[PDB]
Amino acid sequence: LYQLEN
Amino acid sequence: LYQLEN
Amino acid sequence: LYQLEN
Amino acid sequence: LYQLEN
Amino acid sequence: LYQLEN
Amino acid sequence: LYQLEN
Amino acid sequence: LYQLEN
Amino acid sequence: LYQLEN
Repeated sequence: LYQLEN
Repeated sequence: LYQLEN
Repeated sequence: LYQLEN
Repeated sequence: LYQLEN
Repeated sequence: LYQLEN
Repeated sequence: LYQLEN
Repeated sequence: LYQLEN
Repeated sequence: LYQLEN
């Protein structure tokens, strides 16, 4: 799992 | 921006 | 920014 | 687990 | 100006 | 991710 | 100016 | 992470 929020 | 991987 | 890995 | 909040 | 890359 | 606002 | 990288 | 605000 990899998750990025910008 | 929103990015998701699994 | 929010970033998560497992 | 690795987690970064900015 | 607005510029975005991912 | 790279982001520039001017 | 606003600049972000991750 | 690198962030610059001017």
